Amino acid sequence: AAVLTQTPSPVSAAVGGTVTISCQSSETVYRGDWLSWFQKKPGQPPKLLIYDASYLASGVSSRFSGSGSGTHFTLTISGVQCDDAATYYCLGGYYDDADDTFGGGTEVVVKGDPVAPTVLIFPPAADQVATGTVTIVCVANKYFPDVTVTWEVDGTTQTTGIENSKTPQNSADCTYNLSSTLTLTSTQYNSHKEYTCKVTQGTTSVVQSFNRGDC
Amino acid sequence: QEQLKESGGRLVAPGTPLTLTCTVSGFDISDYAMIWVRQAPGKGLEWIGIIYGGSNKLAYAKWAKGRFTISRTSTTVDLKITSPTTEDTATYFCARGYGSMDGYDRLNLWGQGTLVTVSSGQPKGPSVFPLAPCCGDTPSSTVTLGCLVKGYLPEPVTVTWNSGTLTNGVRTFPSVRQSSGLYSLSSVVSVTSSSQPVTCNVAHPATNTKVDKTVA
Repeated sequence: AAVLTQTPSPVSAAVGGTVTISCQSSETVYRGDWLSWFQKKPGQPPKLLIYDASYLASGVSSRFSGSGSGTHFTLTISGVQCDDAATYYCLGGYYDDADDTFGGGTEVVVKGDPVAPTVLIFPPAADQVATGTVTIVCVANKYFPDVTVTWEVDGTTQTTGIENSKTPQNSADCTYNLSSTLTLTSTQYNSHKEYTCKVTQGTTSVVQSFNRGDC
Repeated sequence: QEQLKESGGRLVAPGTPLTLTCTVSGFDISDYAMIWVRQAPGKGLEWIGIIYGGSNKLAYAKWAKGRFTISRTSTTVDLKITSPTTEDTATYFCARGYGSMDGYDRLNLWGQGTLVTVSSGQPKGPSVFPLAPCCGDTPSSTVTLGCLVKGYLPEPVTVTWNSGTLTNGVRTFPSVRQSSGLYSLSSVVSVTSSSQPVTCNVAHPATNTKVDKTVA
């Protein structure tokens, strides 16, 4: 059973820098060189970067280069750009097509300048309350590196009803945006006054609040 | 112009067979090989199978074990999922490789993919709720508004602003699936306070839902 193992996710690379990730096959790929590399971004199809270990795909920047043979292969990205933030997949090709398999993927995180988020909070409008369930939405905009989000309701930390969702890095400045939602029943929601969202970035926190009954 | 386009992704209950289609244009399938691949949400890319346009050659991944059937017509190739399980929820992509006979390489042409959902739930269009800030004492010349698109199944929905004429800096977050089985996402946009109001346009093709919400 042919197994491909890639460099553990995530790999960090500084803007303008060089990063090399690797792919190791449990058996020889076809002719020692059938190994393709693909860039994959959410919402977009896979994109061939390298085929047969070291051939650059048409129209792909030469900042991408591949090397290796037999059972060990690398992809090197030089002059790293925010636009390179993606998960990279190797695809090993074998004598019997039925054995063909992707590695598990290596997510490359591109390190731009650090920025604290600006944080927004959105109370539920009247129409949601009427449904009996409400969602309070906190957004952290334009930030790097990663953050953690804490909800406090009337001074009490929330531990349930929270879901977070993060955009991919901005292809121009490497920043993320994040959505954090707290879901409660309308009567639970109406039993509290102060809703606070706290976004923490190491030693930095940005905190945003509203008081129900001021809107 | 050589192109691929996959269709047929939709919501099905487990056990209900489903057929996807990749329609080709600008080249002849007979001169190439065609490969199916998928990606489940959260998981990596996964090679499923291949059909050679020039021969009787066709192979499925060793793990398939009859889970998939691949076939062609003169301008399409198809992938049938014989007895879907929740594990087959994924986006499926079609790709062209060189080598028509036996032996393929260089997967440099891909479709946009089609989205399959396997679930015992019934389709459900989204509820759309406006997001507006509480607002403080020092008025701003700019404001960020949004729409919460909640409780739909299957993915995807699309969200535009002012029928497509408001796009600068929009943030639409990846969907999240709740323990209900339904999905939610939010989208926000920043605009000058003088340009309001601003309307989010939400569409959910799986139920042919189209909802506009003007945000105040």
